[PDB]
Amino acid sequence: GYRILVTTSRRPSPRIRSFVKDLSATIPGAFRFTRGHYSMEELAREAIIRGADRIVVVGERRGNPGIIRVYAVEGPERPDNIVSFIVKGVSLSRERRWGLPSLRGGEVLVARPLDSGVAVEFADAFVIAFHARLKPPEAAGYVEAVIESLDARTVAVTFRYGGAPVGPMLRLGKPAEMVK
Repeated sequence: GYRILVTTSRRPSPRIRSFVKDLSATIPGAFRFTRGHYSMEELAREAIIRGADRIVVVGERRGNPGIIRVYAVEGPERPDNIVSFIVKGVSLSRERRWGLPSLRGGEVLVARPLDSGVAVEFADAFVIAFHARLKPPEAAGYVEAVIESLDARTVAVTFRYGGAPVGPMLRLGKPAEMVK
């Protein structure tokens, strides 16, 4: 499977849950999952059962989403952290006054860097983390993750679908080692 299980750190604050719902409704193949008391090893099992080979865990920073750690699911064992993003800030679709993509299943995510700066590295990270493609499909539908460099270690990410912005807008930063 190639779906993406999106969850939170344990006992998430309200905004973390809201963000996960917004993000999961925007990225093709992603779905929100309640963390409960599951260990990372247990999340791997729940991912397999649901045909997902990626686990995304949104951590907090004083009540706000503060980090996104992505894990690859290869077996029932504890999953490896393959990519991580620092969440500097986020605005939910509800706050940006726009909607969510009307998906039907089968759509793909395309990562598009707007400049040759650090946005290129983040685009590569999206390919690894969310199975995004750098090259758009010729006919199939797709959600576009537009990535712009704000500084040497930070980017702004805006998702687009059907010629319009959708989902949460993110400001992401590189951790010590984004792709390990």
